[PDB]
Amino acid sequence: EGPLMMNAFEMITLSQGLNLSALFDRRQDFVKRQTRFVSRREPSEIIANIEAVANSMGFKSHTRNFKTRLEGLSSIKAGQLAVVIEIYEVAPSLFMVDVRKAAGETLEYHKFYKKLCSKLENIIWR
Amino acid sequence: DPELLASVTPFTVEEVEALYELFKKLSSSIIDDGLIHKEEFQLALFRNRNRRNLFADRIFDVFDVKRNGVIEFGEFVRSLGVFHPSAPVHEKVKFAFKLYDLRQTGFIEREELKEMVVALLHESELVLSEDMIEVMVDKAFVQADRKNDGKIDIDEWKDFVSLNPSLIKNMTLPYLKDINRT
Ligand SMILES: [Ca+2]
Ligand SMILES: [Ca+2]
Repeated sequence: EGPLMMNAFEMITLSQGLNLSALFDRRQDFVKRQTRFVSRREPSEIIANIEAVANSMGFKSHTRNFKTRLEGLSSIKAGQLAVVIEIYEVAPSLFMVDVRKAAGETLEYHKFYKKLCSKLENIIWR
Repeated sequence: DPELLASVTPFTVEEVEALYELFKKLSSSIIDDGLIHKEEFQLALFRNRNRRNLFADRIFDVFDVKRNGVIEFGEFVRSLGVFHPSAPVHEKVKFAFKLYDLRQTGFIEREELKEMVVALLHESELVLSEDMIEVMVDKAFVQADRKNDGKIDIDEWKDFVSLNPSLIKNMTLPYLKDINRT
């Protein structure tokens, strides 16, 4: 058992250029940071590492199938971030980790993603 | 005109008129002229009027049916009709095909897939070797190129999408039904 397969045509559908949801936004004060990286480590190990870092950062984590849901345990609303993370195999030893905001403030989300990645700089591939 | 537009699209009169409110927003952000130009479009999608992107250029170009460098309200509504939950799926399939045929060759060329894959990586700020990108391009292309001839044609694309319908996931905006309330 492993992450879902994502072929090149599937990967390109990730582009902010191809998804027109953004034209329908009412409030958008901020610019989207790119919240994705690639890795070569075994998928179950990627997951365990993401779960460990998130736990130490004050997040409750629930994983089903190389898809993780993170919820902030902060008692302060701005810290009540929800995040989903999924891993896809884009090539036989290459996995993309796609991080998405399910709920919460954009600026807090960006701060989160920066901190996450600095804790995981080992698993991140060139 | 809202009645004419509603009759050539899956939209109703009340929906076209709701879309006009949106168009007024999008088309007035830089030059208030009742048209959307490239920079206004980049601003709506990226919140950065100066951010260039291959896929946005391709979307813009396909929206611009009059080939006049801008998106008028008519062009805007006719093309969005394709993203309606109720548009026929084959229209969705052929719109995506048109996007990916970067240089209007009538096919999705192998180097057109490659250029898209490189742009996606660039957009995401991901750094991969030429060899790695080749493996990724080759796997997808050999699978879509049914007839093994070196290009991807509309019927091959149609079959490819029938085997993985999520390939046209971007081709539905599933709330073009709830635009009145917006
Ligand atoms: Ca304008
Ligand atoms: Ca072919």
